[PDB]
Amino acid sequence: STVTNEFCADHPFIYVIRHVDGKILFVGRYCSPTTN
Amino acid sequence: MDIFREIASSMKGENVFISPPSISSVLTILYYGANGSTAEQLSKYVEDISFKSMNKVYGRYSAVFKDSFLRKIGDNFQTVDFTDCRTVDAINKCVDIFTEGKINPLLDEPLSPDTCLLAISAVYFKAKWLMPFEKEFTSDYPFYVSPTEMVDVSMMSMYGEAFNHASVKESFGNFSIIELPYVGDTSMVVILPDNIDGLESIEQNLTDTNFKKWCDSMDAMFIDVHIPKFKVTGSYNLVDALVKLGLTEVFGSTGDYSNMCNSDVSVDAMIHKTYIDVNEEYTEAAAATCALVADCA
Repeated sequence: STVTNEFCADHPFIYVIRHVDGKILFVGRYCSPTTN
Repeated sequence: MDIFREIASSMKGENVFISPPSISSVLTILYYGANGSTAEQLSKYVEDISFKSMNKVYGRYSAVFKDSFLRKIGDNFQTVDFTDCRTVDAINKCVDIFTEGKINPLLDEPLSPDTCLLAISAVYFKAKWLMPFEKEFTSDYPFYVSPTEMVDVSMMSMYGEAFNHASVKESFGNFSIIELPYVGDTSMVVILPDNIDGLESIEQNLTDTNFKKWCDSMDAMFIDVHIPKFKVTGSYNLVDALVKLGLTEVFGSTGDYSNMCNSDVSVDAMIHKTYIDVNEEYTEAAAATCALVADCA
């Protein structure tokens, strides 16, 4: 199914910073918050 | 992302953030000085106003280098005395100002006199969102660390704008993928499992090939976005991960770098430090990578 009206990232996700052409600059995983 | 997967798989439960080009650019330095098997293993990794990178190579002054190695490295070479500790401070200060204070200090231990060469890479990124999140909408929401473990996070919200997006169905998990653009030509693509706990199997299939297929399929759609405002710094020893990936003739004794130095040198460490700040106004990130080559006397 999957959402497509709401993107609620309230659970682990992967994020990728990239150049529009397609070169990947950074890749990360968000598992939980840090500090406060 | 080959390296990302390794590091991620070996730190289950932990936030992870790395800069593949930074790592790749140090491995390439090493490539330039490697011969044979070491060279073959490393070759598999030889590869704007928002993204800047720089490589520096520091050589032990009393060492004698191969011109080829130096030809391939260019004006990024410099001779120094690893003995004097001001040396570590000068290197850090340099990485520190280039990363706008985000990677400081890159080097944590007074280098060893056993050291022959330091190949360092640093990268920096900062860009405003094409469309800023309004602080007015930022508020605390529960974040699911696990299905029944809830933790408070400051969540950013952006309503009723349109973004490139795709609902992806895959044998390894279904997920939503969105692209959040930055002023300029870069963007942040976010992959959200439909299952509160489904990141791992998708992570396990995060491939350059797959990732592009997913991006190719995205279309503009209206969708409301809620994402955490966050800051993270990471520090990783990449050796184990890289060995597990097939770089078994690269670190330690078995390292062959006779196309770099005369003597017998070995690469005994490779650190990657990173930083990222995602807020309603912009995203700021940095990373620096260092491989330390020793064994010469």
